[PDB]
Formats: sequence, structure tokens, C-alpha cells
Amino acid sequence: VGLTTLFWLGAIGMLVGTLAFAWAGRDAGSGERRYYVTLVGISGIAAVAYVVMALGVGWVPVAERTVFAPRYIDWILTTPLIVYFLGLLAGLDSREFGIVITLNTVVMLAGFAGAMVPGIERYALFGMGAVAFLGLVYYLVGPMTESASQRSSGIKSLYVRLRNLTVILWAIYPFIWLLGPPGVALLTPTVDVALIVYLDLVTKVGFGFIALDAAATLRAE
Amino acid sequence: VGLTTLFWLGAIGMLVGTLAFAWAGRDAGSGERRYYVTLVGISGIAAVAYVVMALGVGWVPVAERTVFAPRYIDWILTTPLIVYFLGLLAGLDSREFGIVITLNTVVMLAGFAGAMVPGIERYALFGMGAVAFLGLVYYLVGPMTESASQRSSGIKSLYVRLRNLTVILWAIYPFIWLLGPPGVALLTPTVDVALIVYLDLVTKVGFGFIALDAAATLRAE
Amino acid sequence: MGAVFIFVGALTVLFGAIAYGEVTAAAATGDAAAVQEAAVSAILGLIILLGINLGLVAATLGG
Amino acid sequence: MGAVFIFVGALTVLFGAIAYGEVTAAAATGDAAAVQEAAVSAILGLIILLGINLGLVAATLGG
Ligand SMILES: *C/C=C(C)/C=C/C=C(C)/C=C/C1=C(C)CCCC1(C)C
Ligand SMILES: *C/C=C(C)/C=C/C=C(C)/C=C/C1=C(C)CCCC1(C)C
Ligand SMILES: CCCCCCCCO[C@@H]1O[C@H](CO)[C@@H](O)[C@H](O)[C@H]1O
Ligand SMILES: CCCCCCCCO[C@@H]1O[C@H](CO)[C@@H](O)[C@H](O)[C@H]1O
Repeated sequence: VGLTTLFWLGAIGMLVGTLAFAWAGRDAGSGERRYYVTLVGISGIAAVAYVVMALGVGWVPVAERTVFAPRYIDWILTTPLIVYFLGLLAGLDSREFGIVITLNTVVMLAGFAGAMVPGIERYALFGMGAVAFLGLVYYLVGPMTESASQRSSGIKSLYVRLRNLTVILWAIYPFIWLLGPPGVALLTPTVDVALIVYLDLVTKVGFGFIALDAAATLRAE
Repeated sequence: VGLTTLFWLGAIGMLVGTLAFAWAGRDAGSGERRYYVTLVGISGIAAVAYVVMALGVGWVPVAERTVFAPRYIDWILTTPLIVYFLGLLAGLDSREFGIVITLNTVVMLAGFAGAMVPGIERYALFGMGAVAFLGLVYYLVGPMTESASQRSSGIKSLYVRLRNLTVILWAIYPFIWLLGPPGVALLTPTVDVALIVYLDLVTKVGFGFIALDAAATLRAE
Repeated sequence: MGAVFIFVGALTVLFGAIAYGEVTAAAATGDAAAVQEAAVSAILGLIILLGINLGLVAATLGG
Repeated sequence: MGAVFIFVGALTVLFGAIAYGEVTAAAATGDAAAVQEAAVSAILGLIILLGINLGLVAATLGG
């Protein structure tokens, strides 16, 4: 299996999610619309990024490795949308949204910058991202969880489930960064890409399907 | 890591379980005693079998492979004790016990016999074991589950949990037989032994710990 | 949970197939060190994959 | 569930270490085919291990 084949699989998986989220949302009132639209943006952006890589664009040589710019650009655009979706469920205000989106953006910017740095100092950038990520996790399991606990049962339950998916799975990405091409390159480029396709699909499309399943249930009682 | 090292790890794990089950049972009345004693027999027999293999005994050359007689002898003795424990929870009568112990014994006898057969006809013996195993699974999830559903809530709950552990995990053993030394030998002897140690530990010691945890809870309310 | 499990079980064999293909491709080379390289990647990858699957499962069948 | 997970997470790295040792030992040989053999075993073994861990998890944190 070649890299471009894996990228095409990523694009198709994301498209399938996008179509599912769009159509599920056709049944949505003023209160639910923004959630469905957010899911469409998340998987739609990812679908296009995967197409870009599958078409052989954005493969950046860095020293003796290859870094995929569209991967990191996707994350910069889509992870704050996931954080936004979570913050909506939690019932955050603008100031709270600003904090978590900022922490999120620092992680993705640092990780992208580090991947693009040839020298050993790329690990300093990783480190900056890792600290910001611990801050984001704190916000997710602390303050945001406290905010979510004030909302309805169905909403609190969805928040916790999506929060758990997000915290556990997002924590795997930095290990793939460290062990893969940007770090010590113990994972082959193929295994690196395959792991990220699966992980992206679960954190975006799996996340969305969990939300779709909960939304149908709340509306049907 | 050598085979004997893995066998020693198996023996120690089983001993730890045995000590735990013995001591937990010191707090047990007439109604609970037989369950604790059954767990002690299960892990105690397994502990001794592992010692026997660790001491280099029972390693039987078969064609171009090595089969461990004490592994299969352990199973012949301990799996009917696990089936017995499950049947007690389910509330089986002697005739029902006889059926499931018979089906169980056919699986273990067939698997042992097949492992000891050099020729291709060992797969016929595997096949006989596999059919008997499907019969045992039916009994576990059908008739035995129906019997268990007539007992108290705490008992039915323990039965289902241990039944699920058993059905899912026991189903893995025949794949290890097929892929390991007795079958097509795609697993190395070391990987074969390591998988079986872990699996034995979960199906015996994990099983017992789940039971210990439930027993403490039922007695404490 | 069913659709979740066969999704997990099927993607694991599909990942194992990719890993196996990498090892066989390296094997076709005749270079032992190349195979070790593909194998170390496959092992690390499969360990990470467990983490992902376990994470997914714990997250959906937990509370 | 905690004691269950770190039991699962720790035994996985311990299994990966055994598998890795087998691959390195085969590598020390210089025989590419030997390494493929150790690697195929490691891959199958790790796939089976997922099944065991998933089985254990589903069975204990399910109902
Ligand atoms: C849809 C894509 C998702 C949800 C991407 C998530 C990516 C991360 C959580 C990455 C985290 C990183 C760190 C914590 C350290 C620096 C390396 C990163 C950017 C891979
Ligand atoms: C403590 C040891 C345990 C619970 C052993 C369980 C072993 C089995 C369920 C074996 C089953 C087999 C088949 C279904 C087919 C023939 C090969 C066997 C004996 C490995
Ligand atoms: C993909 C679908 C996710 C739907 C999650 C809905 C979570 C928010 O819930 C919505 O909030 C509205 C107020 O803004 C209210 O009308 C209701 O509480 C509810 O419809
Ligand atoms: C390792 C501990 C497992 C304990 C499981 C106990 C399940 C059976 O339960 C016991 O059955 C007795 C009748 O025989 C009754 O006194 C009670 O229902 C109970 O003590």
C-alpha cells in the first residue's frame, strides 16, 4: 500500500462522514444547526487536506524526512472547531472559548513549526506544544467539565463522552510525532500515515457519529 | 526472554492468584466456600503445571515442533472447574453439569490429541474440538444464561460478566492453536507461550478477581 | 457496541496487513537490517493501535 | 477500570519488548528470512493480544 493510497482512504472516510453529518442535520432546528455545521466543517476540511496530500502536494522535505504540511494545516483549522463544539456543549462564554482555542492553537502551531525544523531544537518546540496540551486537557477535564455539569443530563452525558474520546485520543498524537518522521523516525512513513488516518477518522468522524447518535436520542424523548 | 522464563512468570502469576483466593476465602460461610475452593484449585493446578514446564518437563517433540503436555493436562483439569464455577452461579442440576463438562472435556481432549498428532489429520481432531466448543458456547449463552436469570440480581450479574469473559477469551485459544506450533507455526514458540501465559492468567486469575470483587460487594449490602 | 468492535477488529487486521506488506517488501530486499526496521515500525505501530482501539472502546462503552 | 487499563497497557509494552527482542535476535543473525519470520510472529501475536485486551476490557467494563 502506498502513501497516496492511504491518503485517498483518509479523504474517502472524511467525505463519508461529511455526507452523513450534512444529511443528519437536514433534520435540525435553530438550536442544533450550529453543531451539524461544525461537524461538516471539521470533516470537510480534513477531506480536502487528504485529497491535497493524495494528489502529491505539500510533501515537504525536511533534512532526511518528509513532513506533510497539509496534515498540520488541517489540524490548525479543524481542532479549534472540535474545541468549539465541546465548548458549545459545555456552555462556555467568549472568554472561556478564547482561552481554550488559544491553548489549542499553540499546540498545533508548535507541532507544525517543530516538524519543519531540521535541528534538535525542534524538540523545544514539541515541548512548548506538549505543555500547552496539558493546559488544554486541564481545561477540558476541569473548568469545562464543571460548566457542562450545569446543563441538562443529555448534554452533560454527551460532553463527557466526547471529552473522554478527545482527551484520550488526542494524547496519542504527540507520541506519533515523537516516534514518527518528525521525531526519531522509528515508525515508517507508511505506518505514520496509516496511524494518523485512523486516528483522524476517529477523532473527527467517530466524534461526529457519537454526537449524531446522541442527538437523535435526545430529540426522540 | 527464554521459554522457561515465561513459564516461571506464569507460575508466579498463578501462585499470586492462588494466595489471593485462599486468603479472600478465609472470610467465607457455607454458601460461598465452594466457590473460593474452586478458584484455589483452578489457579493452584495451573501454578504447578507452569512449574513443571519451567523445570523443563513435558516438552514433547512432535515432528518439527514442540508441544507442551502439561499445558493441555492443566486445561483438562482446570477448565471443567471453571465450567463448574459458572454452573454453580447459573444454578445447574447434575444433568446440566454433566452435559457442559462433557462438551468441555471433548474440546480439551481433542485439542491435546491433535497437538500430539504429526500428520494432517490433527486438523480433524481440531475440528472435532471446535464443534464441541460451539456447543459449549451455546450452552453458556443459552440454557445456562436462562438458568442464571432466575437467580438474584447480584448472582445473575456476576454470571453474565464471567460468562462474557469466558466466551470471548476462550474463543481465542483455538486461533493460537491454529497459528502456533500445533498448527501452521506462524507464531514462534516464544510468542505462543507468552500469549498463553497472558490468556491463562486472565481466564483463571482475572476471572477469580472479578468474582472476588463481586463477592465482597454482595456481602457488603 | 457491535459496529464499534467489528470496526476495531477489521481495522486491526487491515493495519496488520499493511505492516506485513512492509515486512515482506523489506524481506524481498535481502537486507536483514531493512526487515528489522520495518518490523520495529510494525511493532510500535501495533502497540499505538491498541491504544487507539482501547481509547475508542473505553470512551464509547464507558460512561 | 484503572488497574485493568494499566495492566493492559503495561502487558502490551512487555509483549512488544519480547517481540522486539525476537526481531533483534533474528537481526543479529544476518538472515533476512529469519527476521521476517520473527516479524510475522510478532505481528500476528500483537493482533491476537489486541483481541485479548479488548476482550478483557469489553468483558469488565461492559454489563
Ligand atoms: C483531526 C485532527 C486532530 C484531532 C489532531 C489532533 C492533534 C493533536 C492533539 C496534536 C498534538 C501535539 C502535541 C500535544 C505536541 C506537538 C505535536 C503535536 C502537534 C502532534
Ligand atoms: C485456564 C485455561 C483455559 C481457560 C483454557 C481454555 C482452552 C480452550 C478454550 C481451548 C480450545 C480449543 C478449541 C476450541 C479447539 C481445539 C484446540 C483447543 C483445545 C486449543
Ligand atoms: C450533531 C448534533 C449534536 C447536537 C447537540 C445539541 C446540544 C445542544 O443542545 C441544544 O441546545 C439548544 C440551545 O442552544 C436547545 O434548544 C436545546 O438544549 C438543544 O437543542
Ligand atoms: C469467589 C467468591 C464467589 C462467591 C459467589 C457466590 C455465589 C453464590 O451465592 C451464594 O449462594 C448461597 C447458596 O448456595 C447463598 O447463601 C447465597 O445466595 C450466596 O452466599
